[PDB]
Order: sequence, then structure tokens, then C-alpha cells
Amino acid sequence: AVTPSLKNFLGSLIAGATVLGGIALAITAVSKFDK
Amino acid sequence: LLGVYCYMGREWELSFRLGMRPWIAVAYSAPVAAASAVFLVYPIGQGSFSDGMPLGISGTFNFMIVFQAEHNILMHPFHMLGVAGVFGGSLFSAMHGSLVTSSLIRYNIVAAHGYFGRLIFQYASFNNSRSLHFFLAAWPVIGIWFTALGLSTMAFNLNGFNFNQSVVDSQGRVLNTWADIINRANLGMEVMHERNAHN
Amino acid sequence: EVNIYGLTATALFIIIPTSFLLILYVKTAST
Amino acid sequence: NSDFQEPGLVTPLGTLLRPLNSEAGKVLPGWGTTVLMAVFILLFAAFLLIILEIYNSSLILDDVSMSWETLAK
Amino acid sequence: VYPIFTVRWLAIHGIAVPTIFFLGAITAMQFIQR
Amino acid sequence: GLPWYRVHTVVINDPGRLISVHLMHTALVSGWAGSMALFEISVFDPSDPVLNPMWRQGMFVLPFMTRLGITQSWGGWTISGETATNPGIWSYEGVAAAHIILSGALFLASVWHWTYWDLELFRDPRTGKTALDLPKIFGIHLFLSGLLCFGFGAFHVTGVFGPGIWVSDPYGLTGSVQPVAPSWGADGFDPYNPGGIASHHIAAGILGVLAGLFHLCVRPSIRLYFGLSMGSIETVLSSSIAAVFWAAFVVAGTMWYGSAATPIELFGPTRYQWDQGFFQQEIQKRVQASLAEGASLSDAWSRIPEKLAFYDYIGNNPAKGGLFRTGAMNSGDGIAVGWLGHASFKDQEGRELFVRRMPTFFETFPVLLLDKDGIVRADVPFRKAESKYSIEQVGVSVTFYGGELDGLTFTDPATVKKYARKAQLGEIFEFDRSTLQSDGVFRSSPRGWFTFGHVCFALLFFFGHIWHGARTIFRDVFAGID
Amino acid sequence: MEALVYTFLLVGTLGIIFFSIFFRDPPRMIK
Amino acid sequence: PVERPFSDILTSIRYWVIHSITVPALFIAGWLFVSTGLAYDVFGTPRPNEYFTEDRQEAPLITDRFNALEQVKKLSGN
Amino acid sequence: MARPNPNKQVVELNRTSLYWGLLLIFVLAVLFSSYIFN
Amino acid sequence: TIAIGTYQEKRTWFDDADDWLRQDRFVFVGWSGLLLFPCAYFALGGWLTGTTFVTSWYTHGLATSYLEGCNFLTAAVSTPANSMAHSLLFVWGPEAQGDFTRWCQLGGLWAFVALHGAFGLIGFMLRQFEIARSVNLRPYNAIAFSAPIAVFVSVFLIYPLGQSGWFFAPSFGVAAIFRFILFFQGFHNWTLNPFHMMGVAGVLGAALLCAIHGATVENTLFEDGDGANTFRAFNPTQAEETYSMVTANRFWSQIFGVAFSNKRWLHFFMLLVPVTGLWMSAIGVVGLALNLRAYDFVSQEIRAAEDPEFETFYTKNILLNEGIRAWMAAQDQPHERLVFPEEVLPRGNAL
Amino acid sequence: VGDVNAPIEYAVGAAILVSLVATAIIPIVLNPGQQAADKIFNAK
Ligand code: CLA
Ligand code: CLA
Ligand code: CLA
Ligand code: CLA
Ligand SMILES: CC(C)=CCC/C(C)=C/CC/C(C)=C/CC/C(C)=C/CC/C(C)=C/CC/C(C)=C/CC/C(C)=C/CC/C(C)=C/CC/C(C)=C/CC1=CC(=O)C(C)=C(C)C1=O
Ligand SMILES: CCCCCCCCCCCCCCCC(=O)OC[C@H](COP(=O)(O)OC[C@@H](O)CO)OC(=O)CCCCCCCCCCCCCCC
Ligand SMILES: CC1=C(/C=C/C(C)=C/C=C/C(C)=C/C=C/C=C(C)/C=C/C=C(C)/C=C/C2=C(C)CCCC2(C)C)C(C)(C)CCC1
Ligand SMILES: CC1=C(/C=C/C(C)=C/C=C/C(C)=C/C=C/C=C(C)/C=C/C=C(C)/C=C/C2=C(C)CCCC2(C)C)C(C)(C)CCC1
Ligand SMILES: CC1=C(C)C(=O)C(CC[C@](C)(O)CCC[C@H](C)CCC[C@H](C)CCCC(C)C)=C(C)C1=O
Ligand SMILES: [Fe+2]
Repeated sequence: AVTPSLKNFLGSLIAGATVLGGIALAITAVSKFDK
Repeated sequence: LLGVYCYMGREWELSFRLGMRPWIAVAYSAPVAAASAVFLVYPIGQGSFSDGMPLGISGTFNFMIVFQAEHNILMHPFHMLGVAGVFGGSLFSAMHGSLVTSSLIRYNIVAAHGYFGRLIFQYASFNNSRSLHFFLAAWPVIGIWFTALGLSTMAFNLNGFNFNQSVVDSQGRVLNTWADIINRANLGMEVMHERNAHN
Repeated sequence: EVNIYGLTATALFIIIPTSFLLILYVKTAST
Repeated sequence: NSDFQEPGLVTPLGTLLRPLNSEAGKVLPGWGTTVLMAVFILLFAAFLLIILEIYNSSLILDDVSMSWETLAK
Repeated sequence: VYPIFTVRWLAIHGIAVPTIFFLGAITAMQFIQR
Repeated sequence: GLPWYRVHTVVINDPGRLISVHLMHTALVSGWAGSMALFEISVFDPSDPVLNPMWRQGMFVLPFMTRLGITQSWGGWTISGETATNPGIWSYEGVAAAHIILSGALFLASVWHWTYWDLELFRDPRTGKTALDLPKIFGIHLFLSGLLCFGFGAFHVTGVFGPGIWVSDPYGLTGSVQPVAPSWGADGFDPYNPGGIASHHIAAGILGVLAGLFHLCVRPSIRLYFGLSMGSIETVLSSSIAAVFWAAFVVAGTMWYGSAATPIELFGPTRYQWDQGFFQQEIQKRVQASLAEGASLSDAWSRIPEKLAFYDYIGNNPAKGGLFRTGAMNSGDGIAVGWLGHASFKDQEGRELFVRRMPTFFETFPVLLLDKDGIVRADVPFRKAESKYSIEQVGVSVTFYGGELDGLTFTDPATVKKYARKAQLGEIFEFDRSTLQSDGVFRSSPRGWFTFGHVCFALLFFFGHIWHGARTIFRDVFAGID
Repeated sequence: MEALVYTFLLVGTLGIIFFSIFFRDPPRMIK
Repeated sequence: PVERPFSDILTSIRYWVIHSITVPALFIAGWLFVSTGLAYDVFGTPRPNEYFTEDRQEAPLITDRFNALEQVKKLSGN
Repeated sequence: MARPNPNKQVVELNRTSLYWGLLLIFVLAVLFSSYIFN
Repeated sequence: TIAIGTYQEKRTWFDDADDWLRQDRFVFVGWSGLLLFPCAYFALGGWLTGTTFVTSWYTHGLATSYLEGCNFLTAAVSTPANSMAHSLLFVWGPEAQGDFTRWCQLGGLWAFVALHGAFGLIGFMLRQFEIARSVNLRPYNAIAFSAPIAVFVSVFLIYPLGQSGWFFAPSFGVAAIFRFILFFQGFHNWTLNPFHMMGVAGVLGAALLCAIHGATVENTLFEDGDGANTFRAFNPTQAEETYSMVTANRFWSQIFGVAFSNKRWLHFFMLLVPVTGLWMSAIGVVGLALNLRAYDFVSQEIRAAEDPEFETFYTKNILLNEGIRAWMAAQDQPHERLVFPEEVLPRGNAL
Repeated sequence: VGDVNAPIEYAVGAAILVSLVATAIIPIVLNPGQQAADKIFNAK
């Protein structure tokens, strides 16, 4: 069964993926604007 | 003590006999001041030579422990300045050695300055090769002077800081802080040291 | 003879590096 | 030097194993297959995190008991 | 010279805003009767 | 004119000399393994496997051999205390002799490869210069390692062809070598489940093979080829150093915290079992169950095995020891010879008292007899100090249940004080101190020595990784060229 | 036995110090 | 594209117009944050009169890992 | 017995290095002898 | 054959990202910046927030915050309680369950700061490597920083990992660090361990070298300026060195007995001393983490116990350690629930 | 209990004094650094 701790862990995985994607998008957009 | 003072004098004497500038004795005054303090001024303030530092290793450790028991040296500002001086001296020695060794290629200050200015920001701080070495010579010496003066002041027994029972809630109850744990350690140390009942 | 193992350890630690360094110095000084 | 100072010794095993040590320095154009490596690295990191949390009691799973008592299965 | 919202702007503001907030908080804490 | 610390770099180009050097190092390590096996077997005493196991005698390599199936010996004894009749080829002495022979053969191969350095195998057809195809070599070696891992997992650990591995009950009371069936569910990831081992050595094994195949059929991209300096032979050194760094921390952690691959019956108990009252709680539960079932206190306390009481003794805690307290644990506090029995203290009023057990941190701890409510009720002065509650005044008495001193009682304050100071350490035992001339200071078990050594090596290897990686990335600057 | 070892080690250290002070190779590299 | 010198902004009018009305807002925000009592609620720091609960007259102790939330809620009196 | 290896240098150790090594070993022995003897 | 050089292919997103990151601005971001700046920023923010608002009432029974009335020397970010043995204390973990107030109360802020700070140190080392590679200099600053990172890793992660839990790691503060130092002096006799001795020697020698080198260089300058001050008689584009090596060498060869004759060797010795000292200290604390302490000198203990009339400073140090432990464990370890009656507390009156 | 004695009048009075003393000296400390960084940059 999906224990609450496992649900929280999957949520943390999603949040980390979101943070990394945000950083990547920021660098990409800024580089494209400047070049 | 007489030997170290005359060594101090001989440093200047030889510096003068060679054409050098005479300000190495000033740098040497720091360790001499600390040694003179510990070995002569503390016993005078306390009133006996039994309070001097035994010439050994375990003797030095017992010396330090007895101070931490009696005068609370760790919280004295001058000891903080001494610790800062020693740590900063180690840091500056290591980092100056690293930059100078890296720069020297089969440029000494104009090349590594580009590295330093962008590493931790702080552009155009020590761009003069002489000011940098003067700063190196000045930091630890001042630190040791301050710590020696702190020990000398403790000889006449003012004290380190004292924050015991500095936090109290309503109704007058006392809430413990880290200073209280340090004070408990000091109290145990002092109780252990004193013999009181001596036969 | 107390702590024979300690005495042997001290003797080895004082001899082996010393002999190695001295042999290296004599070998290189011939150059 | 000529052919790195004349040819070396030849042995039957050397001749047999020569093919495995011939194409030195060959490479593919572009980035090749780095994206697959990145995906696999991410999966491995997730697996390492999962095991680390399982062994640290930060991720309690129904089946695992996480104690010496599991030896009495 | 013209554009703003650069790296320097973000870097300085990030450490500037919380500093002012915490300075105000501590100054207010000073005047508590305990 | 190479300095003393740049001497071996002369082998940085020719592969044959590198092969010979690696063979020499392998021979040295194999010879060390054989010699230590022989020495430990010569020093081992197999008389008592209950109160004198391996971990009490300072053994280091013997449990590793025993962990994988080696039990019997050529002298007629077994690690379980029984007697062997057919030791066979594979015993302790056989393993040591085999390792020594391998060391010698590797030494001969090393000298041969050192003599014949210039082989055609080390020169590529184009440009006629020495070169190594590192990606393909890595593919071959990884393929081989994965195949070996699969073989070990599916033939030895699972017991289909081999002997199996050491498995024991949770309390380390009855263990032996058995086959281990794989476990695939989520229960195969907790390190205290032996099955999780076998499955891994299968699963990862397969992956290994697959990986190797890929690495033999796909050449690296140019950008990756130049970014990681894959044409140099120092990048691989940094990667390997980092890998062993990581593995050293993994193994040291699993040894310290306990796992299914480090049974307490071979290396000794961990400190976290003493801290959490594992064996104490188990014994208390068993005795309470016996009393509830209906029986006398003496009978209830006389049924617990001596091994279980031995595990509950702070002298066995690996935490307490010294860096320079050399030797085996058996030379620290004497060789155990018997179990006196559980000591119960009762005062004049009648309520039972218990002794506050000594935490791990405290080198010396006062004795405090305190009742069930947690309030101190008796104690001993520090050293000739004024006393308000004292063993003499309160008049506590000690009774012994089970063990050798069964049914006896004592009232003399001296004996009561001595037994209280003995009980503050845990279960009271009898120690022969005249054979090894034990000083009286506790020593650490093999667990602590292993963890300490491997952690120190891991940190030094972290520094080595940093240095060699920096020297690889900065090749041109270091060499003073473009 | 321990006292003799300690005295020997201290004497050796002092002897190395003296030899370094008085029998050093000349510093002609930069002078 | 040259990271205008700090001197240029120092003499600007819009810079001062913005900052002289913005910074005081942050300072007052902090003052009200720690004055209204929001800090105690947000960060869980007990008030001077909430240290010792009616039924407890000593420092608290968690003594529990997987039920630490309920333990802390009970000890704090909330 | 096949061909002289071109990569063959010789180690060199000036006197200052020897003095440093002797000082290091003797100082370490002084520091650690008491602990070894207990 | 089809040969190839470097960067002879079409441009890619990676190329644009690399070009933007490695520009020339007031702050050098670089690739390591992505890992350094966020982590360090959050570490500093967490420390300040913990020292300003959060308290340790429910973990250690203390009051450490400006909101509670503590000075800069007594405020700190206390470690989590001993019950939380080695949990990483995530906000979403089984302990906090997602409540920020309870997360702060239990003490996860310490773990937050420690982890993000360790990753910040890693990022800083990578930044130094990147700068050195960009400006084409050998990376010695990398090792010089590898020393302190090793010390931090040891003290703040390996020591607690061997003990009961995070409760015994340092708390980020001044009085907390003093408590830590006294705690080792009491329980481990850390002052008698050879490794701390070597570290002390290394640090003091580093300070000595710094001071002496500065004094010698500043007192042997060449006459290249009419003004009374020698600071303005120099420019960064000088060709020769500003001080006479021969004069300093002779001076220190006639005063002390041995003097340097090589700039590279001198500055390399400066680099070498402190790194070795701190590495040895780190190894010593790694050993201590397993309670492998140099405490016994068993012969002296046996001799002292045999007859009371034999006292050395070592025995007095042992007694002082006993006093420290007995008198401080009462409140230093609340989870043990220790209550020592005044009869049993060690005191010099009873010897 | 734990309320602030001082009123908001002093809050604003001190805000004005500690807000216009920090927004005008943060660019004066960095000016040397920004002036020297450009000299270092675009040179080597
Ligand atoms: C580069 C910057 C950086 C770094 C290195 C870290 C690192 C860390 N943070 Mg910090 N943090 C950051 C930025 C960063 N953070 C930012 C920007 C914020 C604000 C949003 C935070 C806010 C924050 C909080 C509030 C907390 C942390 C915590 C942590 C720690 C736990 C890491 C973890 O499990 O997270 C998650 C990490 C990952 C998910 C790794 C990435 C792996 C990806 C997702 C793989 C995906 C592949 C695939 C889809 C997965 C398949 C499996 C499954 C889905 C089927 C760790 C030390 C926690 C901690 O330890 O505090 C005590 C904590 O409580 N951080
Ligand atoms: C990491 C590997 C490792 C580990 C964990 C152990 C662990 C153990 N060994 Mg084994 N051993 C090893 C490697 C290892 N050994 C190797 C490589 C050899 C070959 C020489 C041996 C040879 C060996 C023998 C012959 C014996 C042991 C014994 C022991 C036990 C006693 C404790 C001990 O080692 O002494 C305590 C450790 C120390 C005092 C070392 C202190 C470490 C410091 C940091 C070193 C400092 C060095 C310093 C820089 C220079 C000082 C110079 C000074 C001496 C003058 C213990 C189970 C004994 C035993 O019980 O067997 C039954 C025994 O008789 N071992
Ligand atoms: C896989 C492991 C590995 C390998 C193959 C190498 C190989 C090499 N290293 Mg690296 N290194 C390693 C690990 C390794 N190292 C680690 C872990 C560290 C951190 C301590 C270093 C730190 C290091 C430095 C700082 C330098 C090298 C250098 C070198 C080269 C010359 C060897 C040397 O030092 O002269 C031979 C050395 C000696 C003869 C001295 C031996 C005396 C030792 C110190 C004491 C006795 C050791 C004992 C008997 C055995 C210990 C066993 C233990 C490992 C279990 C060579 C290419 C040097 C080089 O060429 O780079 C420019 C160099 O400057 N290495
Ligand atoms: C003469 C007296 C003396 C001296 C010189 C030393 C010397 C030393 N002791 Mg001490 N010690 C002594 C007496 C002494 N000891 C006594 C009598 C005791 C009682 C037992 C102790 C107890 C003691 C303990 C308990 C410890 C030491 C440690 C150390 C070492 C400190 C290493 C260091 O700098 O780490 C400090 C540096 C770091 C941790 C690096 C962190 C740097 C980060 C990345 C910076 C963060 C950025 C920051 C926010 C920027 C702000 C900058 C701002 C401050 C300006 C050093 C060798 C420590 C040690 O090294 O052990 C391994 C240690 O743990 N000693
Ligand atoms: C009965 C008796 C004898 C009693 C003795 C009892 C007893 C206590 C014995 C002593 C025991 C003992 C030796 C204890 C110490 C043991 C100990 C802790 C060892 C530590 C060893 C160790 C490996 C530590 C690691 C760190 C380490 C390597 C430290 C090195 C320390 C060190 C040598 C520092 C340098 C000291 C020093 C004085 C340097 C001065 C250098 C110098 C002359 C520069 C001058 C100079 C400046 C210029 O600017 C220029 C230009 C020139 C040209 C120039 O020259
Ligand atoms: C996508 C996230 C966007 C930002 C969110 C706000 C960030 C600021 C948080 C301040 C604290 C407030 C409390 C939040 C905490 C909170 O409220 O969590 C709550 C949330 C859900 O829990 P529940 O409240 O549903 O649980 C209740 C019960 O069911 C529990 O049994 O937990 C998660 O799913 C993970 C959330 C992560 C949020 C942190 C984001 C960062 C993740 C780590 C990133 C690592 C990057 C590594 C790169 C290599
Ligand atoms: C040839 C041969 C043979 C034989 C052989 C043999 C018998 C061998 C042996 C060998 C051996 C017998 C070897 C040994 C080795 C050893 C070693 C190699 C050791 C090492 C050690 C070490 C390395 C240590 C270290 C350390 C210490 C001391 C402690 C701690 C610290 C340290 C780590 C530093 C025959 C005739 C049969 C046949 C044919 C072949
Ligand atoms: C919440 C949190 C977070 C974050 C945070 C942060 C990011 C923070 C920051 C913070 C900060 C950023 C802070 C700052 C502060 C500052 C301060 C607090 C300052 C102070 C100062 C002072 C006090 C000064 C003084 C002085 C001077 C210098 C002048 C004159 C003289 C004197 C001495 C008076 C997160 C979500 C991630 C997670 C959870 C937690
Ligand atoms: C020419 C030009 C320059 C010089 C410039 O700085 C910008 C702003 C980009 C950005 C907002 O800084 C983007 C910052 C986002 C960044 C990628 C997030 C990750 C890295 C760090 C967290 C950034 C903060 C570092 C700072 C604290 C030193 C633009 C749009 C331009 O056109
Ligand atoms: Fe210099």
C-alpha cells in the first residue's frame, strides 16, 4: 500500500524536479535573450 | 626571561649592522610579551610563583584548565581576539602560499589578483605587494598583543564575561542558557581543583 | 624489557626510514 | 623515432588480442548518447535516495520492518 | 548601462531586503518588558 | 632527477611495466592474506565457543572466511565447537596455502612481464605509438565483473551449487551456514534480510553484462571524449579512487550500524544494542512470561542461556576502548569463565532496588541504587565523603538467582558494595585474569578497528581523488605547455 | 628502560638540529 | 550592457523616489511582525508566560521519534 | 632482456631533504613513544 | 581518415548556456554557481532565522534567541533532540509531517543548515577550480580549501554519525562551541590526543610563518622611492622583486641558524603546514568518533592506585575530567534523566 | 505579556534614520570594487 511517507517522498521528488526545471528554464531564457 | 629580552635586542642590533630596517623586534615582542605575562605577571597578581605555568605538557593543560575554572577565560574578549588572530594568520599564510606558488611559472601579483578579485569579490583590496605583507605581519602580532594584555588583566583578576541567569521569564523563574552549562562545568572544575581539607 | 612489541616498533620506525633516507642520500651524492 | 623505436616482440596471445586494442581514439560526431546517460544517472540517483531513506527510517514501508527482528522471518 | 533586473540587482536586493526586515524586527524586540 | 615522491611515475607510459607492478601488488596482498590466516589459526583457541568466541580473541580475517562457508579445520575442531571428521581440501589451512601459492605465481608472472615490456599488443596500427583503448578495455573488464557477480549470486549464495552464507536468529543465539533463497518484494531492501543479498548479486549481475555489451559496441561522443580527457590514463585513476572512497564509507557504515552481512555472532554486538537495551529487554520479557506462566523466580531466571547473558555486558560494547589499548578484548578484562546469576538488591523496607546502568559515554560512573519510581534510594560516597544515604546505613542486601551463585544471599556491606559496582556494568560475570595478565581496561572488538581504519583510508582517498583529478584537468598548465 | 629511550630520542633530535645548523650545504642558489 | 556605475544611480532621482518610500515600508513591516505577536505563532516560540504549563514544572522532553508531532503539541499546551 | 626502456630516471635527494626527513621521523618517534609504551 | 579538432560542430543549447554563465561581470556565476549560491544563501538565511526567532525549549530545555532575550554570544541554532536519532528531519518527513512550526520546534533547522552548508562548500571548491581553469593557473587553493572542508565534514557529520544521534554535534553558536570544547575536554581528554597536538603545532607554526615572513619582507625593501612612506613606491607592473633575498637570508642565517634560499620552497612550506595540521586534527576526531580515545597511560593509573602518595599533573587532569563529567552531565544530557545526590558528586575535599 | 512597550512613532522615527543611512552607503562601499573590476576585466 501507499503509506503517507511514500506519498510525501514522491511529492519531494516532484518538487525537486520542478526546481531543477525552473533553474534550467531560467538559464536557457536568459542566454537566448542575451544570445 | 633575560635571555629572550637580550635576543630581542640582538635582532635589532644585527638588523642595524647590515643596513636593514629595524622593525623585526616589534614583531617578536608579541611572543615575548605573552611569555613574560604568563611566567611573571600572573604570579605577581596572584601573589605566588605556584600559579605560574609548569614547564611541561600536562602542566600546561592543568594551567589552562585552572584558568577556565577560575577566571572564565573563554568568554574574555581579548582571548577571542587572540583566537581570531591565530586562525586568520593560518588562513592568510595558507592562501598567500597557494597564490604565490600558483603564480610562479617557469605576474607575481598582477596575475593572481585577477583570480582573487572574482573568486570572493573584493577587487583592488591588496593590489600593492608591500601592503599585503604588512597586513600579514600586522594581524597576528596585534592578536597576540591583545591576548597577552587580556592575560595580564586577568592577573589582577577582573574576569571574563558573566552571563549567568541573564534570562528570566515572568514570576521570576530562571531559564537556562548555554552560559549556564559552561558555568556548571566551571563550577565542577573549581570544586575539583580546591583541596580545602589539606593534611 | 617492558612492552617488547613497543620497543621493536620504535626501533623499526627509527631504523627503516633512516636507512632508506641515508641510502638515497649516498646514492644521489655520487652524481 | 621510427615507429616508436622499432617494432616490438610478437607472441601468439598478442596477435590474438590485437583486435581489441586497435581502434584507439575513435569517436562519434556530435553528442552521441549523452542524454541516455543523463536519464540513467537520474534514475540511479532516485534509487540511491530510496534505499538511503529506507535504511534511515525516513521512508517507512509496509513490508519492511527495519530492525534485527526481521531475521526471524 | 540602461537595462535593469540584472544579476547584480538580484544579488544585492536578496541580501538587502531581509536585512532591513530583521533589523526592524530586532529594534522592535528591544522594547519588550519581559 | 625525480624526487622521492615522483619516482614511480616512470611507469606512466609503458603498459607492460604497469602490468608487472600491478601483479606485484596483487601478490603482496595475497601473501598478506595467507600469512594472517596462518597466524590467526595458530593463535586461535577453539575450546569454548560460548564465553570465548572469535570476537573476544581479536580475530580479524577468520570471521570473513567463516562468513562464506569455511567452518571446519585440519586440527579436528569446528567454529561451532563440534569435532570435524572430513575437513577436505577447503579449510582454513587450505585457503591460506592456496593464497600463498597464488602470491608466488603472481610474483613470477610479474617478473616475466617486467622483463618483456615491448610487445606488439601495446601498439596501435596507426601512428605506430603505444596506446590503450580505454573504453573497450573497460567494456571487457565490466563484462567480466558482471558475469562473476551473477555467478556468485546464483550459484554460491543461493546454495544451488555452493554452501551458502551465514544466517542466524535475531539475537545471535543459533547461527550457521545455509542457502539463502532470493527475495524480490519490498522486503529485499532492508539490510537485515539475508535474501536481499542474493537477489542483488543476480539482478545487478545481469545489468553488468548488458552494460559491458553496450560499452563494447558504441564509441563515445567527441564532446564527452575531450571533456573528460578520456585519452589520458589519470582520469580513470581519479574515478577509481572516488569509487573506492564511496565503497569504503558504505562498508564502514554497514559494519558500524549492523547488517545481515555482519552478524553479531562473528564480529560482536554493536553499541546501539546496549544503548537501546535490546538484550536486557528480551531477557526481561522472557522472565516475565515465565513468571506469568507460573513458576518460581529462581526457575525463571535459570532458563535463559549463558550466551544471551554474555551479549548483555558493557565490556562487549565496541564503543568503549582505546586508540593505544592494543591487543584482543580477552586481554582487557580477563577471559570469561562463568555466569554468577542475576543480582537483585532489596533494602530493609522490602522494595526491590535496581542499579542505574552505566551509559557508553562515561568512563567512570557513580553507582546509584534506585527503585521502580526512578528516585535514588542508595549509593556509595565518592571517596571517604560524608554520607546520608549509604549501603551501610540503608542496609541493602543482594540475592543471586540462577547461575553459579544460585540461592545465595549476602549482607556484609563490603560484598554488597562490590557486587553493586559489578552490576552497574551489566550481568555479573566471573573473569580469569591470570592467564593473559589483563590490565583491567576494556578493549574494542574488531568492529571498531575495521570502521576506524576504513574511514581514515576513505578520507585520505578523498584527498587523493581531489589531487589526481586536479592534476588531470590541468595537464597542460602542470606540464608547462600549450 | 623507557627513560633511556626517551633520552636517546631527545639527544638524537638535538644532534640533528646541531648538524643542520652547522653542516648545512651552502646556499649558493640565491645569495 | 555595461553595468552602470553605482555613482550614476546614487545621483538619480527615481532611485531615491522609490527607495525612500519603499525601505520604511519593510522596516514597519518587521516592527508589526514582531509587535502584533505573529512571530510567536509562526515560529512556535513560547511567550514569557507560556514556558511552564499548569501541569508541567520542568523542561520538556520529546522521548519519541515517530509520534514527535503529537508529543510536541501536547507539551506546548496547544 | 628485450630492449632498454627509454623511461628510466634516477632519484635524487639533496641534503636538506635528508635533514627534513630525519627531523620528521625523530620528532614523530618522540611524540608517539610514550603512547606506544603506555 | 576523418580527423577533427576542438569545437568544429554545430552550436547547441549547451554552448549558449556556457557562453552566458562564463561572462565577465561583478559576480562570476559559472557552472558551480548554480550549486553554490542557492545553498550558501539558504544556509546563511537559516542560521540567521534560527538565531533570531526559533527556540530550543523543547529539545535542550534552553532559551536561545533574540526574541527570548539572548545576546550575540549566547544565541545559537541548537541540535535536534536525542530521540530523533539520525533522521534527516525533512519538512515532509514522518517527524514534522509538513508542519513548519513543529519542524522548527523539533530542530530540523540545524539539519537544513548543515546539509545546505556542506553542499555550499562543495560548490565553493568547484568554483575555485573553475576560476583557476579559466585563468590558467595551477589549483593549489583547491587543496588549501580541501583542508577546512575535511575538518568540517569530520566534526559536523562523522562524529555524530558514530554517536547516539545529532544531539552531540556542535550547535551553531559561540557559547555552543565553548560547551562543545569543554565537553570533549571532560569526556575524551581530547587535549592529550597526539593528533590535536600536531594540529596545534601546525596552526601556531602557520601564524609564526605569516608574521615572520611579513616582518622580513617589509623590513628589507629596496630604495625605489623618495617619499618617507614605502607603500606608494610600487606598481603592479614591476619587473623585479621589491625586497632583497640575500640580505634577509644572511640575517636569518646569522640569527636563527637556517634560512630559506628559494621563494617557491618558502611559500610552498607556508601552504603545507596548516593543511597537514588540520588534516591530522580531522583524523584525530574521526578516531574519537568511535570512542577510540587516548586516555589511559595505564602504568601511571596503576601506580597511582597502588599508593596514594604519588601525584603527577596527569592524575590531577584525570580528576578534573571526572569533576567536569559528574557536574555537567546533570543538565548537558536531559534525556538520560540523571539526578546525582550531593553526596556522590566528586569534590576535592574528599580525596 | 510579551508586547512591545514603545509605540509606532519611534518605529517610524528610527525607520527613517536606519533606512536612509543604509540605502546610500551600500553603493559607496562597492564603488571601488566595481571601478577596479572593469580595469581587471577586458584586459586578461
Ligand atoms: C541546487 C540547489 C539545492 C540543493 C543542492 C538542495 C539540497 C537539499 N535541500 Mg534544498 N532547496 C533549494 C535548493 C537546493 N536544495 C531551493 C531552491 C529551495 C526552495 C524551494 C529549497 C528548499 C528546501 C527545503 C524546504 C528543504 C530542502 C532540503 C534539502 C535536502 C534534501 C534533498 C532532497 O531530498 O530533495 C529532493 C531531491 C531530489 C528529488 C533529487 C532530484 C532527483 C530527481 C527528482 C529525479 C527524477 C527522476 C525520475 C522522475 C524519478 C523516478 C522515480 C519515481 C518518481 C517514479 C538537500 C540537502 C530538505 C532538508 O534536508 O532539510 C532538512 C528540506 O527540508 N531544501
Ligand atoms: C584495517 C586493517 C586492520 C585492522 C582493522 C586490524 C585489527 C586488528 N589487528 Mg591486525 N594487521 C593488519 C591490519 C589490520 N588489523 C595488517 C595490515 C597487519 C600486518 C602487519 C596486521 C597484523 C596484526 C598482528 C600481527 C596482530 C594484529 C592484531 C590486531 C587486533 C589488535 C588491535 C590492533 O590492530 O592494534 C592496535 C592498533 C594500533 C596501536 C595502531 C594505531 C594506529 C595509529 C593511527 C598509527 C599511527 C602511526 C604513526 C604515524 C607512526 C607512529 C610511530 C611509532 C610506532 C614510533 C585487531 C583485531 C593483534 C591481535 O589481536 O591478533 C590476535 C596481533 O597480534 N594485526
Ligand atoms: C589507486 C591508488 C593510487 C595510485 C595508483 C597512485 C599513483 C601515483 N600517485 Mg597518488 N595518491 C593516492 C593514491 C594513488 N596514487 C592517494 C590515496 C593519495 C592521498 C594520500 C595520493 C597522493 C598523491 C600525491 C600528493 C602525489 C601522488 C603521486 C603519485 C605518483 C607517484 C607515486 C608516489 O607518490 O611516489 C612513490 C611514493 C613513495 C615511495 C613514498 C611511500 C611512503 C609512504 C607515504 C609511507 C609508506 C606506505 C606503506 C608502506 C603502505 C601503505 C598501504 C596503504 C595504502 C594501505 C603515482 C602516479 C605523486 C605524483 O607523481 O604526482 C605529481 C604526487 O605528487 N599521489
Ligand atoms: C593553544 C591552544 C590551542 C590551539 C592553537 C588549538 C588548535 C586547534 N584546535 Mg583546539 N583545543 C585546545 C587548544 C588549542 N587547540 C584545548 C585546550 C581544547 C580542549 C580539549 C581544544 C579542543 C578542541 C576541539 C574540540 C576542536 C579543536 C580544534 C582545533 C583545530 C581547529 C581547526 C579549525 O580552524 O577548524 C575551524 C574551521 C572550520 C570548521 C572550517 C569552516 C569554514 C567555513 C567553510 C566558513 C563558513 C563561511 C562563513 C559564514 C564566513 C564568515 C566569515 C567571518 C567569520 C569573518 C586547531 C588545530 C577542532 C578541530 O580541528 O578538530 C578536527 C575541534 O573540533 N580543539
Ligand atoms: C629533556 C628535554 C630535552 C625536554 C624536552 C621535552 C619535550 C617536551 C620535547 C619536545 C617534544 C616535541 C618535539 C614535541 C612536538 C611534537 C609535535 C607536536 C610535532 C608536530 C609534527 C607535525 C608533523 C605536525 C604537522 C604540522 C607541521 C608539519 C608543523 C610544522 C611546524 C614548523 C616546523 C613550523 C615552522 C617553525 C619555524 C620556526 C619557521 C621559521 C622559518 C624561517 C626561519 C623563516 C625566515 C625567513 C623569512 C623570510 O621571509 C625569508 C625571505 C627568508 C629567507 C627566511 O629565512
Ligand atoms: C514546488 C515547490 C514550490 C515552492 C514551495 C514553497 C517553498 C518554501 C517552503 C517553506 C516551508 C513551508 C512548508 C513547506 C513544506 C510543506 O508544506 O509540504 C507539504 C507537502 C504535502 O504534505 P501534506 O501536508 O499533504 O501531509 C500531511 C499528511 O498526509 C502527512 O502524513 O509535502 C510535499 O509534498 C513536499 C513539499 C516540498 C516543498 C519544499 C520544496 C523544495 C523541495 C526540495 C528541493 C530540493 C532540490 C534539490 C536539487 C538537486
Ligand atoms: C614464491 C613462491 C613460493 C612462496 C612464496 C611465499 C611464502 C610468499 C610469502 C609472502 C609474504 C609472507 C608476504 C607478506 C607480505 C606482507 C605485507 C605486504 C605487509 C604489509 C603491511 C602493511 C602495509 C602495514 C601497514 C600499516 C601498519 C604497520 C599498521 C597500520 C598502519 C599501516 C597501514 C601503515 C613457493 C616457494 C612456495 C612456491 C613458488 C612460489
Ligand atoms: C525562512 C526560511 C527560508 C529562507 C530564509 C532566508 C533566505 C533568510 C534570509 C535571511 C537574511 C538574509 C537575514 C539577514 C539578517 C541580517 C542581520 C540580522 C544584520 C544585522 C546587522 C547588525 C546587527 C549590524 C550591526 C552593526 C553594524 C555592522 C553597523 C554599526 C555597528 C554595529 C555593530 C551595530 C526557507 C524558505 C528557504 C526555508 C525555511 C526557512
Ligand atoms: C546582459 C544581461 C545581464 C548581464 C543580466 O544579468 C540579466 C538578468 C538575468 C537574471 C535575472 O539575473 C537571471 C538570473 C537567474 C539565475 C540563472 C538563477 C540561478 C543562478 C543564481 C541563483 C542567480 C543569483 C546569483 C547571485 C546571487 C550572485 C539579463 C536579462 C541580461 O540581459
Ligand atoms: Fe610572500
